[PDB]
Amino acid sequence: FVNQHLCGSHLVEALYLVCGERGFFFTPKT
Amino acid sequence: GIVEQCCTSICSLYQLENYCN
Repeated sequence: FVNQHLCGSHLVEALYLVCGERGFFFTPKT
Repeated sequence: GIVEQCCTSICSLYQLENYCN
């Protein structure tokens, strides 16, 4: 069934979208 | 944090938004 989890590169892309001009901090597990 | 909340579990928009700068 469709997956709602946001992981890895998909998670940092989500932050890129939602944060917009505010930016963000992130730490990859990889 | 964000991986447990949004990758292991499922998170909502304002949970995500709270991680922004």
